[PDB]
Amino acid sequence: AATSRDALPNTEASGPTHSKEIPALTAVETGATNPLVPSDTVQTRHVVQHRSRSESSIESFFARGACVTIMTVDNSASTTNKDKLFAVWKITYKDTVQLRRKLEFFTYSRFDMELTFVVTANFTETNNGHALNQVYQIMYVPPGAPVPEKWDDYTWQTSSNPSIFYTYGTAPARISVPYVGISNAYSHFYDGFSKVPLKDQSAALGDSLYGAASLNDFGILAVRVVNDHNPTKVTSKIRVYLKPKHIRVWCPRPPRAVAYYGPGVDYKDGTLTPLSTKDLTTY
Amino acid sequence: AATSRDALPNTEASGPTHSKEIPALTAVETGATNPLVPSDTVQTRHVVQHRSRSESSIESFFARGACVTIMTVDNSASTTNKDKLFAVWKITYKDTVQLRRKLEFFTYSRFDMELTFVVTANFTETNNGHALNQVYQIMYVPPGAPVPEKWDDYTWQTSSNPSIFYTYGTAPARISVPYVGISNAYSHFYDGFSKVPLKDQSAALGDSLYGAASLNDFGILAVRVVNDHNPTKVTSKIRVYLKPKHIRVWCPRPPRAVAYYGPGVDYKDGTLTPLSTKDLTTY
Amino acid sequence: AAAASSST
Amino acid sequence: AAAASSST
Amino acid sequence: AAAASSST
Amino acid sequence: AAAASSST
Amino acid sequence: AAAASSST
Amino acid sequence: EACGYSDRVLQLTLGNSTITTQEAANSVVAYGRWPEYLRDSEANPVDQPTEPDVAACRFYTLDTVSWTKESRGWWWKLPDALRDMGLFGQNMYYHYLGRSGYTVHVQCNASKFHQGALGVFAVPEMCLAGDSNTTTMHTSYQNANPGEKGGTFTGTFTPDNNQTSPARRFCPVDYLLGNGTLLGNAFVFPHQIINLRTNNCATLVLPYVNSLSIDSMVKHNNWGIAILPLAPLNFASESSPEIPITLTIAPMCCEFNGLRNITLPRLQ
Amino acid sequence: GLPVMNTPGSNQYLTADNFQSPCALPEFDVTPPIDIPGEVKNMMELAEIDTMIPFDLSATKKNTMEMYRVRLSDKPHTDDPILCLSLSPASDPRLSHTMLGEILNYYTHWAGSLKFTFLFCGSMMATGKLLVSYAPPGADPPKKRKEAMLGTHVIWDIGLQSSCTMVVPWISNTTYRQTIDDSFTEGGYISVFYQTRIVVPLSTPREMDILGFVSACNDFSVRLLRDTTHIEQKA
Amino acid sequence: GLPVMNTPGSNQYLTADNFQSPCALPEFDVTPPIDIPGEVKNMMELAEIDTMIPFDLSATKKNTMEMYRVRLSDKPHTDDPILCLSLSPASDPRLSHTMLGEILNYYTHWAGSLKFTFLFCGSMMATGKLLVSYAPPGADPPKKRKEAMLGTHVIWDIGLQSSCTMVVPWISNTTYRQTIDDSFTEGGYISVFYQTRIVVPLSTPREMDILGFVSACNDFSVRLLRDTTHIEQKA
Amino acid sequence: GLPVMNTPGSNQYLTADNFQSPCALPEFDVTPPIDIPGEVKNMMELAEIDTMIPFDLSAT
Amino acid sequence: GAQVSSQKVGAHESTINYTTINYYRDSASNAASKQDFSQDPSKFTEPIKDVLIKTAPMLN
Amino acid sequence: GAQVSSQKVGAHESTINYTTINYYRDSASNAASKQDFSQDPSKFTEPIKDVLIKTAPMLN
Amino acid sequence: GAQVSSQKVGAHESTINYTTINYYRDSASNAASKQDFSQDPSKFTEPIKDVLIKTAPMLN
Ligand SMILES: CCCCCCCCCCCCC/C=C\[C@H](O)[C@H](N)CO
Ligand SMILES: CCCCCCCCCCCCC/C=C\[C@H](O)[C@H](N)CO
Ligand SMILES: *C(=O)CCCCCCCCCCCCC
Ligand SMILES: *C(=O)CCCCCCCCCCCCC
Ligand SMILES: *C(=O)CCCCCCCCCCCCC
Repeated sequence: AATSRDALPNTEASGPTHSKEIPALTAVETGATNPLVPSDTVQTRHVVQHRSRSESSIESFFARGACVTIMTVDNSASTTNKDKLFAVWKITYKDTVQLRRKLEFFTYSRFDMELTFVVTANFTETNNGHALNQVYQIMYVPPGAPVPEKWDDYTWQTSSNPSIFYTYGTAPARISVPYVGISNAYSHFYDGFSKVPLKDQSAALGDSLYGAASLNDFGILAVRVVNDHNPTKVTSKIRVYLKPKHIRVWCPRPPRAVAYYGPGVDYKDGTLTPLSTKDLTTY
Repeated sequence: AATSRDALPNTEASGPTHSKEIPALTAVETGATNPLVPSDTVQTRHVVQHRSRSESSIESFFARGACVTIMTVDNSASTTNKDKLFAVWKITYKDTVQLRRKLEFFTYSRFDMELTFVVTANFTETNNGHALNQVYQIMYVPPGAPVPEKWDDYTWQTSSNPSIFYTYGTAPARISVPYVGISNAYSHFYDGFSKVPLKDQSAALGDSLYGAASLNDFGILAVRVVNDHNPTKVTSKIRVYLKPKHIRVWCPRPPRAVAYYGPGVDYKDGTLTPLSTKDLTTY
Repeated sequence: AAAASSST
Repeated sequence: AAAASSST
Repeated sequence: AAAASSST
Repeated sequence: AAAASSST
Repeated sequence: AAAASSST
Repeated sequence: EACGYSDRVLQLTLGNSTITTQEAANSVVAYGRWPEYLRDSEANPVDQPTEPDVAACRFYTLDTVSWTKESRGWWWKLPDALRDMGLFGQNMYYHYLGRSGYTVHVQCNASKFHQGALGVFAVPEMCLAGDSNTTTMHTSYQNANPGEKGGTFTGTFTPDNNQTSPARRFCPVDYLLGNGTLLGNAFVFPHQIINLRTNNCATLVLPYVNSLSIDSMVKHNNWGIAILPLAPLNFASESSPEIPITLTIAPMCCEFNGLRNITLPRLQ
Repeated sequence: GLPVMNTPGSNQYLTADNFQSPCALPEFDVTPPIDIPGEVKNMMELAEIDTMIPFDLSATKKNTMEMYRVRLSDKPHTDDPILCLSLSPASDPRLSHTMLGEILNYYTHWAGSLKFTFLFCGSMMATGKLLVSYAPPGADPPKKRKEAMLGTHVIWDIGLQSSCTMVVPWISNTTYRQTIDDSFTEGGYISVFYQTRIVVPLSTPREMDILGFVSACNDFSVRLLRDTTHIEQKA
Repeated sequence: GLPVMNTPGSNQYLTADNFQSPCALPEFDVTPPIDIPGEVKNMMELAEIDTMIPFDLSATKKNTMEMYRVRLSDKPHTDDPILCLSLSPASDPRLSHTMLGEILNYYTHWAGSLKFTFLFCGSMMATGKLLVSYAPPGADPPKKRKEAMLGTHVIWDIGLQSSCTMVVPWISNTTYRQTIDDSFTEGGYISVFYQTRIVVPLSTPREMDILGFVSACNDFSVRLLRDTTHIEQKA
Repeated sequence: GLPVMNTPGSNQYLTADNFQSPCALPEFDVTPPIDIPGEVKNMMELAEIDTMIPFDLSAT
Repeated sequence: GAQVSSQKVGAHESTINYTTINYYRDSASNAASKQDFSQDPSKFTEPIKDVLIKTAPMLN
Repeated sequence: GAQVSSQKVGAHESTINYTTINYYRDSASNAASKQDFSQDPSKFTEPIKDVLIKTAPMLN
Repeated sequence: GAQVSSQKVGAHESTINYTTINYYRDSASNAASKQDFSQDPSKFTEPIKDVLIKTAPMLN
């Protein structure tokens, strides 16, 4: 019944002591933390406490859109060696580091996802030509569906895949997604393999990446400029902001202390000395 | 129970007097102000009063967005000696003078804050090139968080800092902020230091600015243009309008009579003669 | 509300 | 609601 | 209002 | 609705 | 309306 | 207890095995959850489970390791460390799916004149870091699963460089818990400390933990047991003291699904 | 979606508006108020407090402590003014920078009765009778006691009660006056005279000062909020 | 359509906002939750857990297992400090990377009482009495037991109960302190001393280690969410 | 007009959306349904029907 | 959750009302109600220990 | 279907409320309510089989 | 005329509802309710004149 925004416990007045109760002495070997409060070791006055833990609840901690990727597309004329540029991104929270670090305070999580898209464009050449307002198509291609090979091939029909058609200059685009895991929770960490190497069968076949589960978790986002190309070249970038809503988390972990090095827990040489010099008896 | 918009007291009819009650005579040495009304010293008629003090209530006095700063950013190509320009502003009400003067009628205050952002841009060169519509990012960096060093470094991910992504040409941006003070009220004036100079310890260490409390009160606003630069250069300005809503104030002060000179009460030479010539017996 | 909303 | 919606 | 708002 | 709409 | 508007 | 009983003296019995201890520092139940069988509401595979009970839910003692002044630490993974342990290992390899909890009993006695402190940590999904700086997530299954003998921490990251034919193994630096986080914070994980002046054992009761109700035990380890010297071994004045550490572990409420022929893993 | 039609005023920013807006720091734990002494609810509360008038803004006395002192003396009776003042609470140089004047320069319009209190700072042995006058606008501004006498006044007798208050009653054609010099809303003339004369014994100072204060009565109000000219930021 | 008027804030994107939005996968069959052990509801739950302090960040000891060990010995009594520490839970190098310190670097403000627990890792034959002190800010930081003694402290007697807890009570002028080094919101000084001395018999080690832990009390809270400086992505 | 504030997602086109829209043929006299045999309500009904497996996909 | 209040009517064309609804959870997001209270100036105009009667001598 | 709740009021100008209405069928579309519950840290701070009394010896 | 229904809640932060109002006269303008019914596959999986008992011989 205690809610995240209820006030914290009042300090109670406490006086001198001379007894056999020994709050201060304990034994951490047990694995427990001594639940002491100030009135246990000093004389306290009475204080009516108003502060609350409202902003440090799990929802409140993650209630922010965070940048997870930048996608680059353009709108130039497809020509024999170079093609009009559409973009493909494998959905993940690990291409950037800030939200990744926050989620990894925990082993497992559950949440609905809110994706917000910020789209910006500019002129790449010291031309003078112009371009009429661009419409962008953001298609979700789930694992198994035909990935697009050309800015204009049949896959962009999206008969079943969800697509967003974004008009440049309008408010940033936004959609919501349910908890889509094939597990009962997302695993921030997976201590295992997706393949059992079998003696009887050749080694090359038995093999797989450490800590990786399905090769293609959540599929990809494919973005394109729907407009046919202008003579003038315009490059656009799509920044994706992710926010976990209605989130639950389990099994706390120590935070990442050294620079991320890849999608796993690996650390690179020369990045392993985080703490700095400070002497034992120096305030 | 009397509300700011209730009508003021009626004038009551009063006639001739010849008595020992002496309303007119008083002694200001006491520190009090004589609470006289016209019927005390002249013969009054009866008047049903309709006027109210509705517009001079504390809320009504401050219920206006006021300009507190102008931030300049641009969108040019970052080159070996000069970089694309993003802006950093330390949040304060003292960079301009008008609202500062109004708040300083009082010693302490409490309020929610409404910030409105007006964004204007223009072409800096006698070019002819163009620029597609710009999106601006306004990030709040609270004291302690990584301040951005480059228009495009990792800090702009904003995983936890609040950011506003503003599209040019749309209605001015606006957000609200609660009372965020680490005190029970904001102090417009602080007669003290943030450091006790200790004999035993060297002077250089004991030192600090007069009237300044935490070196970094409320952190900073960092603004950037999200778009990659055009060949053509565009400069933009962000004007910030501040409005105190749901405000309370304590301990009235005489208003600032001479030009502000810095964040404190200091006054500069040659600005100290405000009043003008006018003879004692000249209407 | 009863009256209020007329219905047809 | 009854009161609340005034009607004329 | 009672009627109205149908609910399911 | 009665309650909920508070009125002043 | 009574039901519905739930209140907390 | 006026009639005798104490925190320091315990008897644990599972199956045909009994453990006694006269110098415990209580017991820990991870996240306050005792091991349990899979509930119908949470069940997923529809076939009748195999439940080995006393045949598999008993105490298996692994190989005794030795603690010295130069030890940096040891690690094990579950169920991997028990893969060859009697009828538990057999039920494990005959089935596609399996789940288990564990009672972990770490044993290390010494004397009133020795000193030192071992941190015993039970880590859910203990993914460790590899030895390579030119490729990631590349430790091999064989290298990742030491079985009963476990692995060890090092005080120094030393990158495998034979690019032609890579070591493909973990390189777990002790102060970073082998995973890029600081050891000082591993206490947020279920744990106990064996401080030689206070106790001679650590006992942890570990529930089945995962994001699935049941999973592949051969592909996936649910728990990591990490033992690190928080305070180094020291005795009287001998420059080279040594004392043994023995690990005894019991599977608890374990059940298996998806019976077929036995899995014969390539473990070398 | 619900059919809607954008009306004029859409997307504009009125600085005097009053709308809701999204909060940038959700669930922030607000520090509660404490009961600080001296809370103010209305700017007019401050206008009701007495503040000292800079009566003598003469060239050598202005912008100095002397400007607050009206010097009197035991000289023989005269019908000439001790001081003359226009009732332009926001614009007259002598009233414009008093706390009342200052608050009035944030508003375009004022209305109500005012009161002037004078404090005698001579010695206890000094005696005297003075006349304090208010003449509603429209005639020759008083220059002699004879004229001044004919309007609203108080004959102040100096004694134990150190000070004397004269109330300037709200007498106006318009319902509100402007906070600027303006003939249509002119307020009249305040002036002070010797009724008899200041008299002192021997061994006593023959010159002394009086001080003056202005404050608003409870029937006073202001409206149409505006920026002041009493501060600026040239560059 | 219904007449509407767009207000300021329209079409903006506040990253801290909280609106509804269309679902891209309608009628998706969501996999239900199971009852995974170890659920967390508030980040402060993690701050209440004890984590080990890297007290010795000296040049040769830092970023190694040694940094966690405070070495003591059976040497004769001295009033000099075993260790000195500033109460800056988020900014002091020794506390900044503890789990408490880490959570505090995602917030701008902190408040509440903290507790330091020390574990003696010497042999059972070793005895000793130590003094653990906390001095609220504003005076000379303690350098001798004599000074340290005058403030908040605990005299720890080494014996069967291996460990000892000292509570640092919330004593502040401000209602919240900043999560950065800052004089206005300075918190004071933690220091440890020998009360008597460590005493061992023969055949026993004369040097040994103590370990220290910090955790938050139930009255502790944090506010104003912010990005941390403890991780970055240079390029 | 009623004060309103456009939120993100405004003016976008999600192909999976579910909104109302104006009808281009108002008051059109719709031809009623008849009771055609073989109605389907869920694609899984079709998955429950037996279909023949091409077991031998050998080259010839 | 609608809140109905009355306007103090200035120039006229029964009481007239207006309606307010709060859309946000945080009270900081709320507009200003302007339904404010007045107090009496005593604490500033007459801060004296002994209550003053205006018809009697301030000093006696 | 409107849902009315109260705001925990920070700086003041009876209880104040705000109103919410869900426009979409999918609960994933819903905003976050922030009406969250707190729990006690026991399972992490005191995961020991035998309940601990802080005034008594942790080890006996 | 508002219509209130309940959402089948997926990942949680009582029953939650959403609200619908039809703005247009033509039912073709209405969004899709998704409140659909399932049927049993019999007419396709077992179109046989004589009811089948799965434990008994299909052919007797
Ligand atoms: C038109 C836009 C549609 C966008 C649809 C996105 C659907 C896919 C959601 C991605 C789910 C990612 C959740 C994050 C990662 C997992 O937590 C970890 N790898 C652990 O399982
Ligand atoms: C995305 C935009 C977020 C903007 C967040 C702004 C939060 C910080 C609010 C600044 C508070 C300033 C209040 C004014 C000053 C203090 O009154 C004086 N120095 C006295 O304490
Ligand atoms: C109390 O509010 C019950 C009556 C609700 C009336 C309709 C409200 C209009 C739409 C409000 C949606 C709120 C947006 C956050
Ligand atoms: C419960 O919701 C009954 C009251 C309805 C109040 C008016 C709702 C405002 C318009 C909502 C339309 C819903 C859009 C999908
Ligand atoms: C049944 O609908 C009675 C309740 C009406 C609630 C308010 C409706 C919101 C505005 C709807 C206008 C319809 C537009 C065609």
